[PDB]
Amino acid sequence: SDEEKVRIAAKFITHAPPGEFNEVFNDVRLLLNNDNLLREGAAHAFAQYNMDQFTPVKIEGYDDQVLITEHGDLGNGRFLDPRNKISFKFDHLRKEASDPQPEDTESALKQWRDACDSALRAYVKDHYPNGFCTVYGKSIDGQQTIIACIESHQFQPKNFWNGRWRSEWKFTITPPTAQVAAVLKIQVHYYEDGNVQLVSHKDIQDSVQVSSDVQTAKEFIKIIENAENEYQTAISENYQTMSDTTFKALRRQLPVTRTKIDWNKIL
Amino acid sequence: SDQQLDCALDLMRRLPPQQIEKNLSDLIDLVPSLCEDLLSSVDQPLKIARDKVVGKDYLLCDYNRDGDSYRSPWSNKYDPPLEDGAMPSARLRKLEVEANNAFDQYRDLYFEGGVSSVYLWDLDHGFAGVILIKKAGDGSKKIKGCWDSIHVVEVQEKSSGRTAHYKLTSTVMLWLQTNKTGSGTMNLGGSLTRQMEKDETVSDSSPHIANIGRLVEDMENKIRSTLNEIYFGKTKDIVNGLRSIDAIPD
Repeated sequence: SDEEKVRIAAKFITHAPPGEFNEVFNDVRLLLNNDNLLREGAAHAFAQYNMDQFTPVKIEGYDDQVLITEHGDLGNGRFLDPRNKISFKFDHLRKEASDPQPEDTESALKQWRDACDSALRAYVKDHYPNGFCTVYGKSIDGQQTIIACIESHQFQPKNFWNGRWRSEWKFTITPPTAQVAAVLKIQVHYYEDGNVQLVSHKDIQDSVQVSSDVQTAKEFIKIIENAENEYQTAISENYQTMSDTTFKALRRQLPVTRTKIDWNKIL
Repeated sequence: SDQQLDCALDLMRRLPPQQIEKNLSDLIDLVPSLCEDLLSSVDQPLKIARDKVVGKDYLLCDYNRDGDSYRSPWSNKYDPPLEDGAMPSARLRKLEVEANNAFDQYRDLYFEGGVSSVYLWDLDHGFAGVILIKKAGDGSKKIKGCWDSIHVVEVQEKSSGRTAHYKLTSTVMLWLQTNKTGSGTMNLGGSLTRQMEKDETVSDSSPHIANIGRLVEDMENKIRSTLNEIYFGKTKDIVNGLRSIDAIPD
Protein backbone atom coordinates (compact mmCIF):
# COMPACT_ATOMS: atom_id res chain seq x y z
CA SER A 1 0.00 0.00 0.00
CA ASP A 2 2.86 2.40 0.80
CA GLU A 3 4.63 1.06 -2.29
CA GLU A 4 1.32 1.71 -4.07
CA LYS A 5 1.00 5.27 -2.69
CA VAL A 6 4.44 6.28 -4.06
CA ARG A 7 3.58 4.66 -7.40
CA ILE A 8 0.41 6.86 -7.49
CA ALA A 9 2.30 9.95 -6.41
CA ALA A 10 4.76 9.22 -9.27
CA LYS A 11 2.00 8.70 -11.83
CA PHE A 12 0.48 12.04 -10.77
CA ILE A 13 3.75 14.00 -11.04
CA THR A 14 4.39 12.44 -14.45
CA HIS A 15 1.06 13.75 -15.77
CA ALA A 16 1.66 17.39 -14.85
CA PRO A 17 0.63 19.70 -17.70
CA PRO A 18 3.52 21.65 -19.31
CA GLY A 19 4.43 24.61 -17.14
CA GLU A 20 2.56 23.24 -14.11
CA PHE A 21 5.03 20.75 -12.69
CA ASN A 22 5.79 22.81 -9.53
CA GLU A 23 2.06 23.10 -8.71
CA VAL A 24 1.41 19.41 -9.25
CA PHE A 25 4.57 18.49 -7.33
CA ASN A 26 3.50 20.76 -4.45
CA ASP A 27 0.02 19.19 -4.47
CA VAL A 28 1.36 15.65 -4.41
CA ARG A 29 3.92 16.48 -1.68
CA LEU A 30 1.37 17.91 0.80
CA LEU A 31 -0.96 14.97 -0.01
CA LEU A 32 1.35 11.98 0.41
CA ASN A 33 2.79 13.79 3.48
CA ASN A 34 5.84 11.52 3.56
CA ASP A 35 8.75 13.60 2.21
CA ASN A 36 10.88 10.51 2.87
CA LEU A 37 9.00 8.13 0.52
CA LEU A 38 8.64 10.95 -2.05
CA ARG A 39 12.43 11.10 -2.58
CA GLU A 40 12.65 7.28 -2.68
CA GLY A 41 10.35 5.93 -5.41
CA ALA A 42 9.41 9.22 -7.13
CA ALA A 43 12.87 10.32 -8.34
CA HIS A 44 12.65 8.09 -11.41
CA ALA A 45 9.60 10.30 -12.12
CA PHE A 46 11.29 13.68 -12.08
CA ALA A 47 13.82 12.43 -14.61
CA GLN A 48 11.15 10.67 -16.66
CA TYR A 49 9.08 13.83 -16.74
CA ASN A 50 12.05 15.97 -17.83
CA MET A 51 13.00 13.60 -20.63
CA ASP A 52 9.36 13.04 -21.84
CA GLN A 53 8.84 16.82 -21.98
CA PHE A 54 12.16 17.59 -23.80
CA THR A 55 12.94 20.16 -21.06
CA PRO A 56 15.16 22.90 -22.45
CA VAL A 57 18.10 24.00 -20.27
CA LYS A 58 20.66 26.80 -20.37
CA ILE A 59 24.25 25.80 -19.65
CA GLU A 60 26.38 28.71 -18.36
CA GLY A 61 28.87 29.74 -21.03
CA TYR A 62 26.93 28.35 -24.02
CA ASP A 63 24.55 30.52 -26.03
CA ASP A 64 21.98 28.01 -26.99
CA GLN A 65 19.94 25.70 -24.83
CA VAL A 66 20.02 21.95 -24.95
CA LEU A 67 17.08 19.58 -24.54
CA ILE A 68 16.92 16.95 -21.79
CA THR A 69 15.90 13.76 -23.59
CA GLU A 70 16.28 9.99 -23.25
CA HIS A 71 18.60 10.24 -26.23
CA GLY A 72 21.19 12.34 -24.40
CA ASP A 73 20.98 10.25 -21.22
CA LEU A 74 24.59 9.12 -20.56
CA GLY A 75 23.56 7.42 -17.33
CA ASN A 76 24.82 8.34 -13.84
CA GLY A 77 22.88 11.63 -13.91
CA ARG A 78 24.80 13.06 -16.87
CA PHE A 79 23.37 14.35 -20.18
CA LEU A 80 25.06 14.98 -23.51
CA ASP A 81 24.97 18.30 -25.35
CA PRO A 82 26.04 17.07 -28.79
CA ARG A 83 26.30 20.55 -30.35
CA ASN A 84 28.78 21.84 -27.77
CA LYS A 85 30.60 18.52 -27.27
CA ILE A 86 30.02 18.48 -23.52
CA SER A 87 28.35 16.36 -20.95
CA PHE A 88 26.82 17.85 -17.86
CA LYS A 89 25.18 16.77 -14.64
CA PHE A 90 21.46 17.55 -14.54
CA ASP A 91 19.50 18.07 -11.31
CA HIS A 92 16.00 16.97 -12.17
CA LEU A 93 14.52 18.69 -9.09
CA ARG A 94 16.13 22.17 -9.45
CA LYS A 95 16.22 21.67 -13.26
CA GLU A 96 19.77 23.02 -13.27
CA ALA A 97 22.77 21.97 -15.34
CA SER A 98 26.27 21.89 -13.84
CA ASP A 99 29.78 20.39 -14.06
CA PRO A 100 30.12 20.68 -17.85
CA GLN A 101 32.97 18.46 -19.18
CA PRO A 102 34.27 18.02 -22.71
CA GLU A 103 32.97 14.89 -24.49
CA ASP A 104 34.37 13.89 -27.86
CA THR A 105 31.85 11.24 -28.82
CA GLU A 106 33.59 9.09 -31.48
CA SER A 107 32.85 10.99 -34.69
CA ALA A 108 31.22 8.17 -36.81
CA LEU A 109 28.05 10.12 -37.59
CA LYS A 110 29.44 13.48 -36.45
CA GLN A 111 29.51 15.16 -39.88
CA TRP A 112 25.95 14.05 -40.54
CA ARG A 113 24.88 15.22 -37.09
CA ASP A 114 26.50 18.63 -37.52
CA ALA A 115 25.02 19.13 -40.97
CA CYS A 116 21.50 18.17 -39.67
CA ASP A 117 21.93 20.31 -36.58
CA SER A 118 22.90 23.30 -38.65
CA ALA A 119 19.89 22.93 -40.97
CA LEU A 120 17.51 22.19 -38.07
CA ARG A 121 18.48 25.22 -36.03
CA ALA A 122 17.74 27.61 -38.89
CA TYR A 123 14.42 25.84 -39.45
CA VAL A 124 13.42 26.02 -35.75
CA LYS A 125 14.42 29.74 -35.53
CA ASP A 126 12.16 30.43 -38.55
CA HIS A 127 9.07 28.40 -37.40
CA TYR A 128 9.03 28.11 -33.59
CA PRO A 129 8.80 31.41 -31.63
CA ASN A 130 10.60 30.11 -28.47
CA GLY A 131 11.84 26.87 -30.01
CA PHE A 132 14.96 24.84 -29.15
CA CYS A 133 16.36 21.73 -30.81
CA THR A 134 19.03 19.06 -30.31
CA VAL A 135 20.37 16.58 -32.85
CA TYR A 136 22.06 13.29 -31.83
CA GLY A 137 23.97 10.91 -34.09
CA LYS A 138 24.17 7.44 -32.62
CA SER A 139 24.39 3.77 -33.40
CA ILE A 140 21.24 1.87 -32.44
CA ASP A 141 21.20 -1.94 -32.69
CA GLY A 142 24.07 -1.55 -35.18
CA GLN A 143 22.41 1.08 -37.46
CA GLN A 144 23.53 4.68 -37.85
CA THR A 145 20.72 6.99 -36.64
CA ILE A 146 20.11 10.76 -36.61
CA ILE A 147 17.58 11.86 -33.95
CA ALA A 148 16.28 15.43 -34.29
CA CYS A 149 14.32 16.81 -31.29
CA ILE A 150 12.36 20.07 -31.23
CA GLU A 151 10.64 21.76 -28.29
CA SER A 152 8.66 24.94 -28.17
CA HIS A 153 6.57 26.22 -25.26
CA GLN A 154 4.61 29.22 -24.05
CA PHE A 155 3.97 29.53 -20.33
CA GLN A 156 1.53 32.32 -19.46
CA PRO A 157 0.23 31.64 -15.92
CA LYS A 158 -0.88 35.26 -15.62
CA ASN A 159 -3.15 34.71 -18.56
CA PHE A 160 -4.13 31.25 -17.19
CA TRP A 161 -2.70 29.10 -20.02
CA ASN A 162 0.31 27.01 -21.04
CA GLY A 163 1.22 25.11 -24.23
CA ARG A 164 4.04 22.95 -25.53
CA TRP A 165 4.98 21.41 -28.87
CA ARG A 166 7.42 18.47 -29.09
CA SER A 167 8.62 16.67 -32.16
CA GLU A 168 11.04 13.84 -32.52
CA TRP A 169 12.41 12.57 -35.84
CA LYS A 170 14.51 9.45 -36.18
CA PHE A 171 16.36 8.82 -39.40
CA THR A 172 17.91 5.32 -39.61
CA ILE A 173 20.55 5.82 -42.31
CA THR A 174 21.40 2.91 -44.57
CA PRO A 175 22.78 4.56 -47.72
CA PRO A 176 21.31 5.11 -50.26
CA THR A 177 18.14 5.04 -48.12
CA ALA A 178 16.83 6.05 -44.69
CA GLN A 179 13.85 4.93 -42.65
CA VAL A 180 11.95 7.81 -41.01
CA ALA A 181 10.06 7.43 -37.70
CA ALA A 182 8.58 10.56 -36.13
CA VAL A 183 6.11 11.57 -33.43
CA LEU A 184 4.66 15.03 -33.14
CA LYS A 185 2.97 16.05 -29.87
CA ILE A 186 1.00 19.04 -28.64
CA GLN A 187 -0.44 19.90 -25.27
CA VAL A 188 -2.45 22.94 -24.24
CA HIS A 189 -4.13 23.86 -20.95
CA TYR A 190 -6.43 26.92 -20.92
CA TYR A 191 -8.12 27.80 -17.59
CA GLU A 192 -8.90 31.55 -17.67
CA ASP A 193 -12.54 30.85 -18.36
CA GLY A 194 -13.49 27.25 -17.65
CA ASN A 195 -10.87 24.56 -17.93
CA VAL A 196 -9.83 22.75 -21.13
CA GLN A 197 -6.95 20.57 -22.26
CA LEU A 198 -5.88 19.54 -25.71
CA VAL A 199 -3.62 16.54 -26.03
CA SER A 200 -2.62 15.58 -29.58
CA HIS A 201 -0.04 13.39 -31.26
CA LYS A 202 0.72 12.06 -34.77
CA ASP A 203 2.96 9.11 -35.66
CA ILE A 204 4.88 9.08 -38.97
CA GLN A 205 6.65 6.14 -40.61
CA ASP A 206 8.30 6.45 -43.98
CA SER A 207 11.39 6.00 -46.16
CA VAL A 208 13.44 8.39 -48.31
CA GLN A 209 16.62 8.40 -50.36
CA VAL A 210 19.88 9.81 -49.02
CA SER A 211 23.10 10.98 -50.72
CA SER A 212 25.87 13.14 -49.09
CA ASP A 213 25.66 14.74 -45.62
CA VAL A 214 24.99 18.35 -46.64
CA GLN A 215 22.48 17.58 -49.41
CA THR A 216 20.72 14.97 -47.30
CA ALA A 217 20.32 17.25 -44.24
CA LYS A 218 18.86 19.93 -46.53
CA GLU A 219 16.24 17.49 -47.75
CA PHE A 220 15.59 16.03 -44.24
CA ILE A 221 14.60 19.54 -43.17
CA LYS A 222 12.30 19.98 -46.21
CA ILE A 223 10.63 16.66 -45.31
CA ILE A 224 10.21 17.66 -41.66
CA GLU A 225 8.93 21.17 -42.55
CA ASN A 226 6.32 19.80 -44.96
CA ALA A 227 5.15 17.08 -42.60
CA GLU A 228 4.89 19.44 -39.64
CA ASN A 229 3.01 22.04 -41.80
CA GLU A 230 0.63 19.27 -42.86
CA TYR A 231 -0.13 18.33 -39.24
CA GLN A 232 -0.59 21.92 -38.16
CA THR A 233 -2.91 22.66 -41.17
CA ALA A 234 -4.86 19.44 -40.50
CA ILE A 235 -5.22 20.42 -36.85
CA SER A 236 -6.82 23.77 -37.69
CA GLU A 237 -9.09 22.13 -40.32
CA ASN A 238 -10.16 19.61 -37.68
CA TYR A 239 -10.91 22.43 -35.28
CA GLN A 240 -13.36 23.85 -37.86
CA THR A 241 -14.87 20.39 -38.33
CA MET A 242 -15.34 19.79 -34.58
CA SER A 243 -16.82 23.29 -34.19
CA ASP A 244 -19.43 23.03 -36.95
CA THR A 245 -20.16 19.30 -36.95
CA THR A 246 -18.93 17.17 -34.07
CA PHE A 247 -20.14 19.61 -31.37
CA LYS A 248 -23.54 19.80 -33.15
CA ALA A 249 -23.95 16.00 -33.00
CA LEU A 250 -23.62 16.24 -29.21
CA ARG A 251 -25.85 19.31 -28.75
CA ARG A 252 -27.33 21.44 -31.56
CA GLN A 253 -27.30 25.24 -31.44
CA LEU A 254 -31.00 25.26 -32.19
CA PRO A 255 -33.63 22.58 -32.72
CA VAL A 256 -34.39 21.27 -36.22
CA THR A 257 -37.18 23.87 -36.52
CA ARG A 258 -34.65 26.63 -35.76
CA THR A 259 -36.82 28.24 -33.09
CA LYS A 260 -36.11 28.47 -29.37
CA ILE A 261 -38.48 26.18 -27.54
CA ASP A 262 -42.09 27.18 -26.71
CA TRP A 263 -42.32 26.19 -23.05
CA ASN A 264 -46.10 26.77 -22.66
CA LYS A 265 -46.87 24.39 -25.52
CA ILE A 266 -44.61 21.69 -24.01
CA LEU A 267 -46.51 22.14 -20.76
CA SER B 1 -6.87 18.30 5.84
CA ASP B 2 -8.16 21.84 5.10
CA GLN B 3 -5.02 22.46 3.04
CA GLN B 4 -4.96 18.85 1.76
CA LEU B 5 -8.41 19.52 0.36
CA ASP B 6 -7.18 22.62 -1.47
CA CYS B 7 -4.31 20.52 -2.89
CA ALA B 8 -6.51 17.61 -3.99
CA LEU B 9 -8.95 19.97 -5.73
CA ASP B 10 -6.14 21.93 -7.48
CA LEU B 11 -4.62 18.63 -8.59
CA MET B 12 -7.90 17.40 -10.13
CA ARG B 13 -8.18 20.65 -12.06
CA ARG B 14 -4.71 20.03 -13.57
CA LEU B 15 -4.69 16.32 -14.46
CA PRO B 16 -6.16 14.81 -17.75
CA PRO B 17 -9.96 15.27 -17.93
CA GLN B 18 -10.36 11.85 -19.64
CA GLN B 19 -8.95 10.23 -16.54
CA ILE B 20 -11.28 11.69 -13.87
CA GLU B 21 -12.70 8.38 -12.65
CA LYS B 22 -9.30 6.65 -12.37
CA ASN B 23 -7.42 9.73 -11.08
CA LEU B 24 -10.08 10.48 -8.47
CA SER B 25 -10.08 6.85 -7.36
CA ASP B 26 -6.27 6.93 -7.18
CA LEU B 27 -6.47 10.26 -5.27
CA ILE B 28 -8.89 8.69 -2.78
CA ASP B 29 -6.44 5.76 -2.35
CA LEU B 30 -3.93 8.16 -0.77
CA VAL B 31 -6.04 10.56 1.30
CA PRO B 32 -9.15 8.49 2.26
CA SER B 33 -9.93 11.20 4.82
CA LEU B 34 -11.15 13.48 2.02
CA CYS B 35 -13.14 10.73 0.21
CA GLU B 36 -16.61 12.26 0.87
CA ASP B 37 -15.38 15.80 0.31
CA LEU B 38 -13.86 14.77 -3.00
CA LEU B 39 -16.81 12.78 -4.32
CA SER B 40 -19.17 15.77 -3.97
CA SER B 41 -17.04 18.74 -5.10
CA VAL B 42 -15.09 17.20 -8.01
CA ASP B 43 -16.85 17.32 -11.42
CA GLN B 44 -17.51 13.71 -12.55
CA PRO B 45 -19.12 12.15 -15.66
CA LEU B 46 -22.79 11.24 -15.09
CA LYS B 47 -23.73 7.60 -14.45
CA ILE B 48 -26.90 6.01 -15.91
CA ALA B 49 -29.09 3.46 -14.15
CA ARG B 50 -32.11 1.57 -15.43
CA ASP B 51 -35.46 1.73 -13.60
CA LYS B 52 -36.32 -1.93 -12.93
CA VAL B 53 -40.05 -1.32 -12.80
CA VAL B 54 -40.64 0.43 -16.14
CA GLY B 55 -37.30 -0.17 -17.90
CA LYS B 56 -36.29 3.47 -18.51
CA ASP B 57 -32.96 5.18 -17.91
CA TYR B 58 -32.28 7.78 -15.27
CA LEU B 59 -29.21 9.63 -14.09
CA LEU B 60 -27.40 9.53 -10.71
CA CYS B 61 -26.33 12.46 -8.56
CA ASP B 62 -26.27 13.26 -4.88
CA TYR B 63 -29.77 14.82 -4.92
CA ASN B 64 -31.60 11.54 -5.75
CA ARG B 65 -29.39 9.59 -3.39
CA ASP B 66 -30.20 8.15 0.03
CA GLY B 67 -27.40 6.10 1.62
CA ASP B 68 -26.21 3.81 -1.14
CA SER B 69 -29.55 3.91 -3.02
CA TYR B 70 -30.88 6.13 -5.79
CA ARG B 71 -34.44 7.19 -6.49
CA SER B 72 -35.82 6.85 -10.00
CA PRO B 73 -37.85 9.78 -11.35
CA TRP B 74 -39.99 7.30 -13.30
CA SER B 75 -41.30 4.99 -10.56
CA ASN B 76 -40.31 7.14 -7.51
CA LYS B 77 -38.67 4.06 -5.95
CA TYR B 78 -35.17 3.52 -4.55
CA ASP B 79 -32.71 0.99 -5.91
CA PRO B 80 -31.47 -0.87 -3.96
CA PRO B 81 -34.87 -0.90 -2.24
CA LEU B 82 -35.32 1.05 0.96
CA GLU B 83 -38.14 0.92 3.50
CA ASP B 84 -37.97 4.71 4.24
CA GLY B 85 -35.99 6.56 1.55
CA ALA B 86 -36.48 10.31 1.43
CA MET B 87 -39.36 11.22 -0.90
CA PRO B 88 -40.74 14.47 -2.27
CA SER B 89 -44.17 15.58 -1.00
CA ALA B 90 -47.18 14.57 -3.17
CA ARG B 91 -47.37 18.12 -4.53
CA LEU B 92 -43.64 18.43 -5.31
CA ARG B 93 -43.69 14.93 -6.85
CA LYS B 94 -46.44 16.11 -9.25
CA LEU B 95 -44.23 19.03 -10.34
CA GLU B 96 -41.20 16.66 -10.61
CA VAL B 97 -43.05 14.50 -13.09
CA GLU B 98 -44.17 17.50 -15.16
CA ALA B 99 -40.49 18.72 -15.11
CA ASN B 100 -39.09 15.35 -16.22
CA ASN B 101 -41.49 15.23 -19.11
CA ALA B 102 -40.79 18.85 -20.18
CA PHE B 103 -37.02 18.43 -19.99
CA ASP B 104 -37.24 15.09 -21.91
CA GLN B 105 -38.73 17.08 -24.80
CA TYR B 106 -36.06 19.79 -24.39
CA ARG B 107 -33.40 17.02 -24.59
CA ASP B 108 -34.99 15.38 -27.62
CA LEU B 109 -35.09 18.79 -29.43
CA TYR B 110 -31.52 20.02 -28.69
CA PHE B 111 -29.62 16.72 -28.23
CA GLU B 112 -31.63 14.23 -30.39
CA GLY B 113 -30.73 11.40 -28.01
CA GLY B 114 -29.07 10.88 -24.64
CA VAL B 115 -30.71 10.75 -21.23
CA SER B 116 -32.22 13.45 -18.96
CA SER B 117 -33.60 13.38 -15.38
CA VAL B 118 -35.01 15.99 -12.99
CA TYR B 119 -35.21 15.62 -9.20
CA LEU B 120 -36.90 18.20 -6.95
CA TRP B 121 -36.66 18.90 -3.22
CA ASP B 122 -38.40 21.19 -0.75
CA LEU B 123 -37.02 24.43 0.73
CA ASP B 124 -38.51 26.86 3.31
CA HIS B 125 -39.64 29.56 0.82
CA GLY B 126 -39.96 27.48 -2.31
CA PHE B 127 -38.10 24.52 -3.75
CA ALA B 128 -35.05 23.38 -5.62
CA GLY B 129 -34.09 20.99 -8.36
CA VAL B 130 -31.44 19.43 -10.47
CA ILE B 131 -31.63 18.86 -14.22
CA LEU B 132 -29.15 16.24 -15.54
CA ILE B 133 -28.43 15.60 -19.21
CA LYS B 134 -25.99 13.13 -20.74
CA LYS B 135 -25.40 12.64 -24.45
CA ALA B 136 -22.61 10.35 -25.67
CA GLY B 137 -21.29 10.11 -29.19
CA ASP B 138 -20.54 6.53 -29.98
CA GLY B 139 -20.58 4.90 -33.42
CA SER B 140 -17.22 5.74 -34.98
CA LYS B 141 -13.57 4.75 -34.51
CA LYS B 142 -12.50 8.12 -35.85
CA ILE B 143 -14.78 10.47 -33.89
CA LYS B 144 -16.09 10.22 -30.32
CA GLY B 145 -17.45 12.59 -27.66
CA CYS B 146 -19.65 13.15 -24.60
CA TRP B 147 -21.65 16.01 -23.14
CA ASP B 148 -22.71 15.98 -19.44
CA SER B 149 -24.63 18.88 -17.90
CA ILE B 150 -25.97 19.45 -14.40
CA HIS B 151 -28.16 22.43 -13.51
CA VAL B 152 -29.08 23.22 -9.91
CA VAL B 153 -31.96 25.68 -9.65
CA GLU B 154 -33.29 27.36 -6.50
CA VAL B 155 -36.75 28.89 -6.53
CA GLN B 156 -37.96 31.54 -4.07
CA GLU B 157 -41.60 32.54 -4.52
CA LYS B 158 -42.23 36.31 -4.07
CA SER B 159 -45.05 38.97 -4.41
CA SER B 160 -47.71 36.58 -3.03
CA GLY B 161 -46.70 34.03 -5.66
CA ARG B 162 -47.00 36.35 -8.66
CA THR B 163 -43.20 36.38 -9.23
CA ALA B 164 -40.27 34.24 -8.13
CA HIS B 165 -36.52 34.50 -7.83
CA TYR B 166 -34.56 31.77 -9.66
CA LYS B 167 -30.93 30.94 -8.99
CA LEU B 168 -29.24 28.60 -11.46
CA THR B 169 -25.82 27.03 -11.13
CA SER B 170 -24.76 25.06 -14.22
CA THR B 171 -21.75 22.90 -15.12
CA VAL B 172 -21.17 21.37 -18.56
CA MET B 173 -18.47 18.76 -19.12
CA LEU B 174 -17.43 18.18 -22.70
CA TRP B 175 -15.01 15.75 -24.27
CA LEU B 176 -14.16 15.16 -27.88
CA GLN B 177 -11.75 12.86 -29.59
CA THR B 178 -10.89 12.45 -33.29
CA ASN B 179 -8.42 9.99 -34.83
CA LYS B 180 -7.72 11.10 -38.43
CA THR B 181 -4.90 10.65 -40.86
CA GLY B 182 -3.85 14.31 -41.19
CA SER B 183 -4.37 15.60 -37.62
CA GLY B 184 -3.45 12.37 -35.82
CA THR B 185 -5.21 11.88 -32.50
CA MET B 186 -6.75 15.04 -30.98
CA ASN B 187 -8.32 14.90 -27.49
CA LEU B 188 -10.18 17.88 -26.02
CA GLY B 189 -11.58 17.59 -22.51
CA GLY B 190 -12.79 19.94 -19.76
CA SER B 191 -15.71 21.86 -18.31
CA LEU B 192 -17.31 25.19 -17.55
CA THR B 193 -19.45 26.37 -14.62
CA ARG B 194 -21.82 29.37 -14.73
CA GLN B 195 -24.34 31.05 -12.43
CA MET B 196 -27.35 33.19 -13.23
CA GLU B 197 -30.14 34.81 -11.13
CA LYS B 198 -33.46 36.23 -12.48
CA ASP B 199 -36.89 37.26 -11.16
CA GLU B 200 -39.62 36.23 -13.52
CA THR B 201 -43.37 36.54 -13.35
CA VAL B 202 -45.27 33.41 -12.34
CA SER B 203 -48.79 32.86 -13.69
CA ASP B 204 -51.10 30.39 -15.42
CA SER B 205 -49.40 31.05 -18.74
CA SER B 206 -45.82 31.26 -17.30
CA PRO B 207 -45.56 28.57 -14.65
CA HIS B 208 -42.40 27.63 -12.71
CA ILE B 209 -41.34 24.86 -15.10
CA ALA B 210 -41.65 27.15 -18.09
CA ASN B 211 -39.50 29.73 -16.30
CA ILE B 212 -36.95 27.04 -15.33
CA GLY B 213 -37.04 25.68 -18.89
CA ARG B 214 -36.24 29.09 -20.41
CA LEU B 215 -33.50 29.68 -17.80
CA VAL B 216 -31.85 26.30 -18.48
CA GLU B 217 -32.19 26.62 -22.28
CA ASP B 218 -30.52 30.04 -22.30
CA MET B 219 -27.81 28.95 -19.91
CA GLU B 220 -26.94 25.93 -22.09
CA ASN B 221 -27.08 28.09 -25.29
CA LYS B 222 -24.64 30.61 -23.66
CA ILE B 223 -22.41 27.85 -22.27
CA ARG B 224 -22.36 26.10 -25.68
CA SER B 225 -21.30 29.40 -27.29
CA THR B 226 -18.50 29.90 -24.74
CA LEU B 227 -17.23 26.29 -25.04
CA ASN B 228 -17.10 26.71 -28.78
CA GLU B 229 -14.87 29.74 -28.33
CA ILE B 230 -12.67 28.19 -25.66
CA TYR B 231 -12.39 24.61 -27.17
CA PHE B 232 -12.16 25.47 -30.87
CA GLY B 233 -10.86 29.06 -30.66
CA LYS B 234 -8.60 29.65 -27.63
CA THR B 235 -6.74 26.30 -27.63
CA LYS B 236 -6.29 26.72 -31.42
CA ASP B 237 -4.81 30.20 -31.03
CA ILE B 238 -2.39 28.69 -28.49
CA VAL B 239 -1.37 25.86 -30.91
CA ASN B 240 -0.75 28.51 -33.58
CA GLY B 241 1.56 30.42 -31.22
CA LEU B 242 3.73 27.32 -30.57
CA ARG B 243 4.60 26.96 -34.27
CA SER B 244 4.21 29.05 -37.40
CA ILE B 245 3.88 27.67 -40.97
CA ASP B 246 5.14 31.02 -42.38
CA ALA B 247 8.60 32.13 -41.34
CA ILE B 248 8.66 34.34 -38.26
CA PRO B 249 9.77 37.83 -39.29
CA ASP B 250 12.88 39.86 -38.11
